[PDB]
Amino acid sequence: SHHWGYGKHNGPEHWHKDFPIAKGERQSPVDIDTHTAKYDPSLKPLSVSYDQATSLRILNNGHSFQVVFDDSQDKAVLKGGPLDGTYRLLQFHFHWGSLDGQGSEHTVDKKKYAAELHLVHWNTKYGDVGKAVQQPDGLAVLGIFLKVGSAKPGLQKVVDVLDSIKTKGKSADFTNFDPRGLLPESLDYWTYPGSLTTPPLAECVTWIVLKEPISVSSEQVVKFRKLNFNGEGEPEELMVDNWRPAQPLKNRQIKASFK
Ligand SMILES: [Zn+2]
Repeated sequence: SHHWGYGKHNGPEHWHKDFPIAKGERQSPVDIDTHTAKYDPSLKPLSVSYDQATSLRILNNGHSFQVVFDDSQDKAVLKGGPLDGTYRLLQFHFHWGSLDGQGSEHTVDKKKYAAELHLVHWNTKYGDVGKAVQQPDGLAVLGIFLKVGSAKPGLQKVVDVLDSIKTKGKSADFTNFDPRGLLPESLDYWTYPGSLTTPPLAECVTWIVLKEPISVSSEQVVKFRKLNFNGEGEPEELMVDNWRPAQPLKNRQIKASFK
């Protein structure tokens, strides 16, 4: 135990000691009970504007890998849906399992998906992400489920560089990556107020979870599972099962954009 992770001695059941908000009133992820979520005709269609996105780097950050974007202008922005104002894309990352029957953070009628993609955006009215994480409407995370079947062609560029970032601290140039290639057809979604799913567990996120999963191939997710939690020179621990389980809903309402 010590610095946080996903292991027996430092995983999700330990996080509350360093981050007491772990037991807070609006923690994430949650189970999405599809029959209880209420269709809200007042919600808007989600506006996902990624045409001008500028990817920078790909990084193994010890807990996942992330692709980072230039967020110094309104290039790649999320608006509409449940959101007021404009949210800039900062990065995306994934959570995944050791086997295909677990890996997602959100669940749908208790179903776990093989993985979950998070595209993290911050509200421009707070000026920078560090300020945004201190606000209840600071961040919008677009969550997308992954199931195993056919390959996702738009993911392959990511998959093919993972061998260059095997261990914690490694990064690589990752320019000209188009995150539109990671999106499903439909933008139908569920939304609720929640939190970051990792330390610091800040209660600053409007969650937007797409109903339609993307399909990835077994070869694609196998390459995720070859990443290491450990740094180079340390005992090899596969980066798998880097997901937080569902947390209590606590009288929050999950709303559906669709009937
Ligand atoms: Zn995440």
